[PDB]
Amino acid sequence: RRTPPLGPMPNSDIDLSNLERLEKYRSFDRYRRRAEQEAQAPHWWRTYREYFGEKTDPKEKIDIGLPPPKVSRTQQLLERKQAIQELRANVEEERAARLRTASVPLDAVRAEWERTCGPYHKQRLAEYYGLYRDLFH
Amino acid sequence: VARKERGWRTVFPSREFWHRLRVIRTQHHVEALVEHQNGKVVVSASTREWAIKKHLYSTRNVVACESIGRVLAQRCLEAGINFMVYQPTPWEAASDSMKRLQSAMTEGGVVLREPQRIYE
Amino acid sequence: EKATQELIPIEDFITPLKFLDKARERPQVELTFEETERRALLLKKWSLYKQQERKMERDTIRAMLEAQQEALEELQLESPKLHAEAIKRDPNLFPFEKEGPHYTPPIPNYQPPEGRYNDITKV
Amino acid sequence: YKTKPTHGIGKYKHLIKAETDYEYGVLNIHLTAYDMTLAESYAQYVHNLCNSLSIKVEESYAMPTKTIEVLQLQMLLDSVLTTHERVVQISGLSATFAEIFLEIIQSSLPEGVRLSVKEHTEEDFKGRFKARPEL
Amino acid sequence: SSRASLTRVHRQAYARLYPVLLVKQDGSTIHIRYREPRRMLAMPIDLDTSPEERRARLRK
Amino acid sequence: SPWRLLGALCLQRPPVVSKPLTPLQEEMASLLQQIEIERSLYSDHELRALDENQRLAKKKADLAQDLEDMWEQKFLQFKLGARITEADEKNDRTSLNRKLDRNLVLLVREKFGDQDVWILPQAEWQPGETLRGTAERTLATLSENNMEAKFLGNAPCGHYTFKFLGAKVFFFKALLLTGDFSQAGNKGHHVWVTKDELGDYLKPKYLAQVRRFVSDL
RNA sequence: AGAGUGUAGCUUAAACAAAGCACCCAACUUACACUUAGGAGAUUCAAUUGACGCUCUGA
Repeated sequence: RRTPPLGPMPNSDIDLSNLERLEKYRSFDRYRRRAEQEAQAPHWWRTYREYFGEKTDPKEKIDIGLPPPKVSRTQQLLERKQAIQELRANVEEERAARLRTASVPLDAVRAEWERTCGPYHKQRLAEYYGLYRDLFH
Repeated sequence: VARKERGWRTVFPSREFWHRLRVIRTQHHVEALVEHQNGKVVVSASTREWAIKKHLYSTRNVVACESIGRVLAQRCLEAGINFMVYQPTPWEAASDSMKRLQSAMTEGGVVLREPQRIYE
Repeated sequence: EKATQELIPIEDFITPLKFLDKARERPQVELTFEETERRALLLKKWSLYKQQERKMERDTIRAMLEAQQEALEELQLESPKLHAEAIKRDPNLFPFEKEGPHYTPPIPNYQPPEGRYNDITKV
Repeated sequence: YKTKPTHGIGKYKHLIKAETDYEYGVLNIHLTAYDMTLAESYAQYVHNLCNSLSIKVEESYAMPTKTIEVLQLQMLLDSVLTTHERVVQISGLSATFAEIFLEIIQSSLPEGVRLSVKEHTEEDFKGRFKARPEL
Repeated sequence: SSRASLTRVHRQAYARLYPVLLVKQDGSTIHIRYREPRRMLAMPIDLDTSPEERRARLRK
Repeated sequence: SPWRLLGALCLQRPPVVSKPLTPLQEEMASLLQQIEIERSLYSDHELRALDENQRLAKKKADLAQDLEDMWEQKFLQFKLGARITEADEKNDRTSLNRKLDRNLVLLVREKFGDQDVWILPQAEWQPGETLRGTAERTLATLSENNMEAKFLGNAPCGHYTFKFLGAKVFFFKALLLTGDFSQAGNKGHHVWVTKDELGDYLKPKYLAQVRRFVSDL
């Protein structure tokens, strides 16, 4: 006996009438990337995710907090381009990179990180440790 | 004492861990993610960030790799993650970039070997 | 007939027996820092040059292709048989023979000395 | 399982290979030149641009090289030279596309080269094996 | 054009191959890398069917 | 609906001499020569040279140089061919000698009742004939000398129209294998020319489409 | 002269930013391919609205 498939079966978008024209997986890493994105995509058949995943609600997570500042993205990217092109125009960074001896100030990196986008990483860490679900339900 | 998912011996990623390191280097940038077996990230690092990119010449060289390694080790031993696991391919492990990356991490104070589960 | 015919060895993929002598070896002059820097800069500049070359090649070939296809579709719309006639192949266009350019053009009146040639090959 | 809609989800053999005009048979391309390195570089460029154009390429191989001795008899003088031969096999090139293909090849052709393009014949394939005299 | 000419010798354990000129029967000149530092080789001619022409070119 | 259909041939003469390399190209060529002599292995020349130098060193306590000197003197004696011809570039614009490094194409002096135009040769097509037929008809008509223009394709390469009533010319491509410049006195001023001064010469916008179509290289 | 359009070649990507893919040089490979180590790239100007570039439609 047979039954129709509920959802669109995999490997159905490809055409097999034409096979040699098609591009092939020439790298395990390409295949792996495809596989990971497929796995993170949802599916109609039963899968590992709907057994061993927390089953977060589909609705939004309410947070009436401090919104971001209104930063002028145009001049922000302009200053960033000025900075990167000045760095590229600098002269010693070439030898530094091509001899593998350079470094970076950890303190400055930490300060700029916690100023710019630290809070998002800290929110991620908090929701991992379970502070939010336990405090604010 | 926790249980780690023992099994999957047939498939390449061995999920018998608690905190895994996944490194993705593209032809434009390089990122390193420390996540749980749940597939959910616990901490991240990426050359895409302006704080790290302003100080650097190229986002893809061995210098960038080892710098991301050092920064990620800093973040890890800040977040208490002193032990973690890494499943590289043969060439990915033989590469000098990832070798120097894991060396930087070890000297930063994080070992890429996870303790053996206890239960008697 | 059913025997697996052997293939004539290629003398380019066979290092002469008289290439392994240790008497040939030359002293290797260690390279200078500035010279190696020059080499690397040269390599990256030439890589940029070659990618620009292939960029303009892509542009040229794409323009030629799209123009040819415009002409083809116009001819198809106008004459519904001459486009098929053009799509037809032709055997005289398959066998071609051509030479490469020369360091200098041929001399008008130049005769070489009197000599002969003889080919030498092995099985 | 067969009865259920999940049947046939794992099969791959139909994906992988099993083992008139505007349809050009297998064509061969000979490249004869005195410079083995020039010949190899030109063949490599051809193979790379073919892969870029997504045109099929069966195989590329070297024909047996040959050395010729030239001697001038004014007094007796001698000299020798070598000649190397590369070969490529292609197929599936469209009619109008072959025009620009060959044109770009001729244009980028460097000095010290002689290129022939013909239909693949059993003669070429049998000219590679040792000329066994026993037969 | 001619762009893929200048290249690295795609081979290991290669002897000295120095640049040298090669002249064909028409006087056309090309480059070839050759063992010893020559400056030019030249291609001669041997045989045509004309007997009187052969004799004339032998005289002259 | 007064229509008219024309076929035309465009022969592209390839250059016989290599294009003069860029200074970067020549510098990297010298660098490649350096790397090649550095990585290279011994040859018979180096063998005999070093061995006979050591023989002389031994005999002092107890030729290759001559050959290379003779070769240098023979090279200095011999004279090479000409690359560029300053005179022929001006007074012999209708010649091959002016430019041997880049590809060439011709142009004919054509006249029409509505507008006199400097354009590429063409001819009128009739039903019992192929466009390639018209192409070889045009070349056999306008050649007037010993030269063969071999084709390289059957597909159409250019399409260009103009109204007064309607005329539509289709361009095919071809290869130039042989060519001379006999019958120098001609009504149609045939002149082998390159894309740069071709564009400088001729006006039309269909012709500008020809410009962008033809490969510069 | 009028209509449409407009992120590096592709992508209805756009906060924590210009991301991923495509591509190029070198090495191994007969070559390709994989792989390693390196290389360049952009949302035209003023506030989604206008004005600089592109195609099409007429002479």
